Amino acid sequence: MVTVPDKNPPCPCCGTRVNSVLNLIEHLKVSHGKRGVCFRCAKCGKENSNYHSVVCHFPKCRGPETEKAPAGEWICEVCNRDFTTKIGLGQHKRLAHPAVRNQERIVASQPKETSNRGAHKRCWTKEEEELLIRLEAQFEGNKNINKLIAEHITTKTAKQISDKRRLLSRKEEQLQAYYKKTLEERLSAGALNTFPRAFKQVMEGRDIKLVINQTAQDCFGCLESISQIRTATRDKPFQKWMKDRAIKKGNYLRFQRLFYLDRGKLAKIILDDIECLSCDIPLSEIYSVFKTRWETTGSFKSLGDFKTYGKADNTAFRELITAKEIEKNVQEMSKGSAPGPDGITLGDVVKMDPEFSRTMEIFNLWLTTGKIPDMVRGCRTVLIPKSSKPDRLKDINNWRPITIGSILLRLFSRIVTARLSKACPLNPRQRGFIRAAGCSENLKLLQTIIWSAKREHRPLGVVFVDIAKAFDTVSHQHIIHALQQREVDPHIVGLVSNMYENISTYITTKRNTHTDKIQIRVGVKQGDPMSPLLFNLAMDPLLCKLEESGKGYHRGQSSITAMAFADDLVLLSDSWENMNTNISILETFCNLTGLKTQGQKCHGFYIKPTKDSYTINDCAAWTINGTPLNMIDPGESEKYLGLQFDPWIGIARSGLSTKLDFWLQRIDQAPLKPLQKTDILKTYTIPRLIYIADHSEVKTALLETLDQKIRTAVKEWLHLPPCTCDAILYSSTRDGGLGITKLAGLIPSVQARRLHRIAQSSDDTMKCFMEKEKMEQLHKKLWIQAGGDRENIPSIWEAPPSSEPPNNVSTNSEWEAPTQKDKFPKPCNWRKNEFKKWTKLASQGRGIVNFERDKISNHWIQYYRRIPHRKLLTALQLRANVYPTREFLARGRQDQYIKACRHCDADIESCAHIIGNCPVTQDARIKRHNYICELLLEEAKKKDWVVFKEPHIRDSNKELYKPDLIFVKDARALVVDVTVRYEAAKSSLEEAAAEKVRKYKHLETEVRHLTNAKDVTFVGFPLGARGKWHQDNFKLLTELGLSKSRQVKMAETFSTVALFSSVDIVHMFASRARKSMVM
DNA sequence: CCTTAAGAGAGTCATAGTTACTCCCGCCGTTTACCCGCG
DNA sequence: GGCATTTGGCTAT
RNA sequence: GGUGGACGGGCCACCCUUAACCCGGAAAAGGAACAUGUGUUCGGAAAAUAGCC
DNA sequence: CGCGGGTAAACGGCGGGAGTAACTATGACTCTCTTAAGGTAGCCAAATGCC
Ligand SMILES: Cc1cn([C@H]2C[C@H](O)[C@@H](COP(=O)(O)OP(=O)(O)OP(=O)(O)O)O2)c(=O)[nH]c1=O
Ligand SMILES: [Mg+2]
Ligand SMILES: [Zn+2]
Ligand SMILES: [Zn+2]
Ligand SMILES: [Zn+2]
Ligand SMILES: [Zn+2]
Repeated sequence: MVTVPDKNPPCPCCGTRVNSVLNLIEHLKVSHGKRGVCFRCAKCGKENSNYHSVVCHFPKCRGPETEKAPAGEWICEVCNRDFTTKIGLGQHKRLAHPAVRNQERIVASQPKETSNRGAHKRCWTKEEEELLIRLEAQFEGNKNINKLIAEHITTKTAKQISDKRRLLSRKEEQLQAYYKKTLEERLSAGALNTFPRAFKQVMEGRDIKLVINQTAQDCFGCLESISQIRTATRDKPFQKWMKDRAIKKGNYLRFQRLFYLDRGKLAKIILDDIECLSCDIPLSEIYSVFKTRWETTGSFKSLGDFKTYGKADNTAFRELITAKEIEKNVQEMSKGSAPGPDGITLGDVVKMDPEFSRTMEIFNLWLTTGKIPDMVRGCRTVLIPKSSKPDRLKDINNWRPITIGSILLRLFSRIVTARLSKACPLNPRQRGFIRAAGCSENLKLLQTIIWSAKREHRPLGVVFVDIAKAFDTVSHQHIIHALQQREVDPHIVGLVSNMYENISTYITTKRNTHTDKIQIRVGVKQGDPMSPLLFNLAMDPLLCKLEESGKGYHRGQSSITAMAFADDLVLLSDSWENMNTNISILETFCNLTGLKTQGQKCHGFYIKPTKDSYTINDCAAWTINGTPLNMIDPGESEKYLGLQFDPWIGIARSGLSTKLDFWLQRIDQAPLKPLQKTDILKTYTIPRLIYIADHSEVKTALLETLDQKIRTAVKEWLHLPPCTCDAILYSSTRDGGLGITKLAGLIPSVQARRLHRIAQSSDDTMKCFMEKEKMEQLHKKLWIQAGGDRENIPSIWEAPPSSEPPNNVSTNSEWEAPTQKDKFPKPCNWRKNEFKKWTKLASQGRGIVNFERDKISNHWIQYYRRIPHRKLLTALQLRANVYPTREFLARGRQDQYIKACRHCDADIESCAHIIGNCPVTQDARIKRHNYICELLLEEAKKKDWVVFKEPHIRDSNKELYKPDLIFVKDARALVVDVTVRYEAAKSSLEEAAAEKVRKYKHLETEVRHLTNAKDVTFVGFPLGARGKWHQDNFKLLTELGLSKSRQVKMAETFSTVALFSSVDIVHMFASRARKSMVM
């Protein structure tokens, strides 16, 4: 507990006095091992865990908190905070105690009949309150009565009694045949030839099943025989302190081997602490569980009244599978996909047939037949954990059944998908698994609907329905019936039913510890490309009936009755009973189709308007199938599509700061090196925050806090001074930076063009519940905040740009044309803005423009494997002119300290002096220079050039010039002079080369005498002291005869050599100072 | 052999505008306990 | 066997 | 005063005998499991549909 | 005596003015820096194809 600001702060420790609070933190970290020192301001004792924060506070500290101002007369009942006015207390309760203000609103809403003032007692009472209705109904037909009533109630009078029994009175083409004709016609020609004998018995089916299997094996034992090619290359005390050193080296080994083997899964071992455990549940337990789960045919009684969205479009299936279609789908398939239960990966298929012809034949043979071979209807299931909790490592549901099918079945399934997906247009409400940003269009739709309901004072009921095991419960009969009801061609229906025939899998738990076959009789084949589409098609009836017969939230003349994303469903309503209607429809579907939903796993809420505001859950919880829902009260949240929705505030903006700090701690505690931690962060941590930080509509306050945490952590990992420019971290690795992501400049751009994407969408219903002007101005705001043109702001409600297709009559069909993506405008290139900011700095940007877009001068920043990190960090410091030279140390402080060279007596000890001018390092300089010459020498010799290393030439004035190199081959003299010059401007290396060429152009008839040649070329070979490769040097490298790949390799080698020889020069300079100070 | 000015970023603090309400007030028509005409 | 090219992440379900 | 704690800075143990540690720009197992003191293992275990950067 | 119509008198609804807590955005400031491995070297990224 330091007492910032202090001049010679004693440690809260043994007692040693350190010279600075920062040095005190260093002493605590190293000598003691405490990383949580808290700093209290000297004046007011304000405590902050961050040092300089308190340091900056101190000057503006307005003395110790004294004589607390008068306490308002409104005290909160939760935190005892005083407020000046009643409105203040109400707003505090709303903004800090939502569960309290909710109940306050509910209590205020309820009416009563108190009648506080003017309670005129009626001498009438119960005894007569009922007797008067009885007697007024007694003597009826007699008009002009009361002669008996007054006797009944003599206590009252005549006219008033008459007043009282008034008061109380007041209250087609046969796609099979089409395929046959198409084949026949194509086979009469020589177009298709691979399997001509196996196609004729298919036309008039004789042994079609065996034809499928025989063709399969006859062409698949080949691709199997080449899997072994891949398997061949994949074959790969004295003292007790030795034990601890072995453990530490083992942890190192592990992490550094994973880092270069697969940096992925190392990101996940570090972050989320999810280890490589293999499930130890007995194979009998897993066997029985998954047998009873999957080998249990569902109960799909029927689809009832539920219909589907439109009719089928069988034209998609008519035209055949062409090689370019397979190429498109293969390029659209995940590259590093694991193999099925035979080992055949995508690479096997590609190598066995680069220009897909055999596959393009077998796929057509399957499709024309409606059957698939009995060797691909198999898959290997794996149980991969969900969390590393031993008590939950002995839990069955801590594992997932990821099912891997034969890849040649996954590819055919994708090909069949494209066509089935086109032929069956899903309901526009199903935003999952469709070609669109479903998650964004659902999160925005919810957020909006809620905000608009609150603003317009309209009831809104939301239920986050939860189907249990939607993919593992949807019966195959259900899918077949759904396909039939859309009148999809019976041939494709039969093909789908056959793709769901006699499937079995084994759930491998450990290496070679497999279960045996479990016939998958229920559920969609997870891992099969068609399964998402089939699930959407079997779930469409629910959405159709909900949108046609349910009662949903209305904004105008339209009604979103049910949003959906895959199995996720959100029911909406405009009343507590309309939501009961939607829930009843959902129950009907779930009881008629076999899907199971329980209100225990479902949540919801009900926003009911009041005079001032709304109330949440001011009613009984809805019941789904009998068990009441888990109504989400204010202050609680529910995860919808990865974001926490709180009915009190819409989207719960939380977790990003805590998650980022936890991840930074996890990375810092890893046995990784300074530039490996930066890679793990910029490639596997910041991306994880994008989704939440984008779809949650985070502002530039949290974005700046997160970016500040990232910057501090990175600059501490890399041992860069805090004053180092942001550009080096945020500039692209192609421009000399580290490539770290600037969230404050990225997330606004992502949000702006996400809003653009939502506005420019196909969901017509979705773009009616959307607040047009609010998102228009929000898009303008984010565009300006992202650094865009404040005048040329695109109109999100007009059209996108992109386009740029193969517009001119492309022979590619619609199934072969590569899928076109949409490219909405970006506000700006924030990375280029960061680099421009770098270039504008005058001291840390010295000559940085030479690294504008150079991949051969920044090759080391990306590929730094075999370089001591102590060298890499110094290279980074040199590139930003933040190396602790006395010139840099006396920055801003200026006169405060001396900038003179510590070794020589030069005016400024700039980073350029140490590398280029100081006599002390002259030896090293010479070595480096000669070394570079030698490299060039060797390169020239590899092309059989004669070399005159440092020749002794003399002119008339006896002025001996010594051109570093002279290459000669076939009557030519390439005089070359190497020079490693610090780059302090865009035209620095050019100037050096010009100087060399001008100072050696005197010797023409002298070089002719020495070299025995007539073509006396003169070239300067400038190199950057910080690793800048002059582009014109390629000319020389071309004259030597180097290839265009060895040219780039040698350019990278030269840049690396120059940079890391300058680093060594700087290190020698500092080490000489170190070795001389002790004297 | 070579070069030859530089602060930059991190952090509070103050001021002004926004969002999502809070609060009350007046009016405005509406219920409720006798009044009047009353056949 | 020199040359030419290429080379990732995250989110929802 | 010197050695050892892989290496540097500490800080410890011993006086050739080594128990415990901290930080690092250093750290590729004298660590665990299966077989008889020696070899093997420590998995690159991860699918699909869309989206995003 | 019943039946119509009027009725102050608190009070349910709805516009309207004023009002504030907690953010959200912009700007003006003010604060920090002195530490501390040397090193064989041998540029290999590293993989994959291709001709
Ligand atoms: C998360 C996830 C889901 N899906 C699909 C398959 C899943 O069956 C479906 C969602 O299933 P869930 O609804 O998450 O399964 P469940 O929670 O109902 O199971 P439980 O009985 O334990 O309650 O979405 C994927 O294809 N990939 C994924 O990564
Ligand atoms: Mg579910
Ligand atoms: Zn200490
Ligand atoms: Zn203070
Ligand atoms: Zn409070
Ligand atoms: Zn000098």
